[PDB]
Amino acid sequence: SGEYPTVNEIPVGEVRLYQIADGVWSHIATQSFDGAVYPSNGLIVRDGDELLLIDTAWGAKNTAALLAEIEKQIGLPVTRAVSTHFHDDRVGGVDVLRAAGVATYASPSTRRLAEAEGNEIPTHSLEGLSSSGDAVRFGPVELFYPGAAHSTDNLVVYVPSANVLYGGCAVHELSSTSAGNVADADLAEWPTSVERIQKHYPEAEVVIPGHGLPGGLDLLQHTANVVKAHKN
Ligand SMILES: C[C@@H](c1cccc2c(-c3ccc(CS(C)(=O)=O)c(F)c3)c(C(=O)O)[nH]c12)N1C(=O)CN(CCCN)C1=O
Ligand SMILES: [Zn+2]
Ligand SMILES: [Zn+2]
Repeated sequence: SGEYPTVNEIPVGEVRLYQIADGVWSHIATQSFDGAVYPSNGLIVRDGDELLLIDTAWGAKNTAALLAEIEKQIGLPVTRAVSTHFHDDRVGGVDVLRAAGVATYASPSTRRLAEAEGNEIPTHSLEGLSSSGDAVRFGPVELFYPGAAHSTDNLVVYVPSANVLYGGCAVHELSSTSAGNVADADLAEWPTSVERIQKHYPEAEVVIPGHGLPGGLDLLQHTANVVKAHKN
């Protein structure tokens, strides 16, 4: 009924949308992994009379549900999708998208890592993102590669019309107590990568983590803080 929806409020398989700003929504879904249930976020950005999708809903059935929810709540076609790193909460559902007419994109790094992991693989490569600090435009967003953090390939997304920073899994929510799933992380580089985000997007008004509640710019410093203590 208006609050950001939380892990225990979303059955696995259902998707909710949350209006962030004019023409910007997050999508929230839940999934099981190793016997525990987790929420995860993605983004939807209006692109004229079409939509740009950032990240899948963590699985094929969740991603089908996402498309249905978009049709119900927004009613514009999803034409392109970007996955912000190679893990299943970002690419699981790409095959659903591709069969629903969506053109799927990721960096070449993400595509290689996805392929090697046995995850679904976006069709199109995003060049121009291979060095930290790189940025490219993609419809109504800027894509930015901050350096290695939660993964070596993680991208962040900025919506300049709304000053919305989608951090993906490089950014954690304020309630977080550790750095989440660090299996593929670079804990030592992560603070430097977060500092690059802070320097590049100082006017961000909303910051959306890969998992959990949006907030403001404090999510960046909080992330640095939890990562440094996890490394230690
Ligand atoms: C799909 C993804 C994954 C699986 C399960 C959980 C997560 C998490 C995760 C965990 C805890 C918290 C709470 S907290 C910040 O307070 O700790 C959180 F907010 C996110 C995050 C996240 O942190 O992004 N991701 C998760 N995932 C990986 O990330 C690595 N991996 C193994 C495969 C190796 N290639 C895998 O399955
Ligand atoms: Zn991940
Ligand atoms: Zn994640």
